[PDB]
Amino acid sequence: SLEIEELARFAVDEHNKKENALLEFVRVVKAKEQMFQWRVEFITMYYLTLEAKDGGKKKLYEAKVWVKAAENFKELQEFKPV
Amino acid sequence: KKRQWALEDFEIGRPLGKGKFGNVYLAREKQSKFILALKVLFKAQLEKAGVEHQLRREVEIQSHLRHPNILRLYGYFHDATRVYLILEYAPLGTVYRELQKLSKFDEQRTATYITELANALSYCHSKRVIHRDIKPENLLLGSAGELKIADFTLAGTLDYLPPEMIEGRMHDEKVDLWSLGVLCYEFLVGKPPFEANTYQETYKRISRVEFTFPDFVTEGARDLISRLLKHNPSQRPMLREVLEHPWITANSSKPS
Ligand SMILES: Nc1ncnc2c1ncn2[C@@H]1O[C@H](COP(=O)(O)OP(=O)(O)O)[C@@H](O)[C@H]1O
Ligand SMILES: Nc1ncnc2c1ncn2[C@@H]1O[C@H](COP(=O)(O)O)[C@@H](O)[C@H]1O
Ligand SMILES: [Mg+2]
Repeated sequence: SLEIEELARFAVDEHNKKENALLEFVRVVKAKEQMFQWRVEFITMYYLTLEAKDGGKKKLYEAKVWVKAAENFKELQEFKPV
Repeated sequence: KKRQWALEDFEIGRPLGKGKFGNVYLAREKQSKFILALKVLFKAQLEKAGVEHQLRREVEIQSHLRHPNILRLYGYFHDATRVYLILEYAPLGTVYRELQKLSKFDEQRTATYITELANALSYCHSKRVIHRDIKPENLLLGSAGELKIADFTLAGTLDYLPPEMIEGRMHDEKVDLWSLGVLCYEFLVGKPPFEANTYQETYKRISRVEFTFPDFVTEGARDLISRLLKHNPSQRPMLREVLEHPWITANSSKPS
């Protein structure tokens, strides 16, 4: 529940920047992680289902975020209405 | 047959390879003089990665698999610091190394590998075993060049994973059909189809099933790989439909 909730706040912010939007974060519904190997490295992805307000109306989104905790790295892969 | 195994049952020869958790050695059982491989795993490095749980499952599954295209686990024993796995020896090494050596495989060698893999996987699926992680480094070659599948929150290696896994959805045995598609392409081409300079790009290409073929890949091969690499798992062929695909029957060799 802690670092996750932050991650969600970060996903919403990155969406707002990429799409010129003004979504307001509400809460995390669900959250998963998986790790992948690529070449000689390892990357985690978080799968977050979040509620956020679009023009006042609460909606459900799924974000996928890359996280390499070691190098203080995070990056929005995708952000979609459910 | 044999009540129990011990290190004293084996003459040991050269190292065959260094794995993550110990080394693999050439070995020979003393009574029969049959040549085998002995894989030594250090318990400490197994704890230190909590792989132990998987080893248990590996050993128990691979114990009950009997297939010409799956590497036999004949038996096992342990001591204070080590686990020992008594394995079928694969003298011609990994497919990974052969592909590095040759760059890419002709249609006959590929189609043969794909037949052997599809037969192995069909048997597995019938035993409710899904591999989920077939890539060239987990495929070994027997004395007649026959393929042997070796290995039974880390999901896998990105380049080999299907859309349903990378996108965190539910998945089932159809994942191995995707893998077969990737492998067939990699065998023919020399690299997997979604390879990219970033993992971000690889992720996107897989999720959108965006790949193309070089111009030497034939119509038959393209037809098979394109059926295997379907976004929707439901639309991917059954393994028995791979085994009867026209490109497979025209090109595959029959077991020695
Ligand atoms: N049964 C075998 N016959 C021949 N060589 C083998 C056999 N098992 C493993 N090897 C060799 O030793 C290496 C050890 O790898 P592997 O057994 O997969 O260990 P890990 O998966 O822990 O890295 C392989 O890459 C291969 O070259
Ligand atoms: N550390 C270990 N790693 C793998 N297998 C083990 C280990 N210790 C015992 N085993 C055997 O692995 C199998 C799993 O337990 P079981 O089959 O219930 O006896 C058995 O053959 C065990 O005795
Ligand atoms: Mg391996």
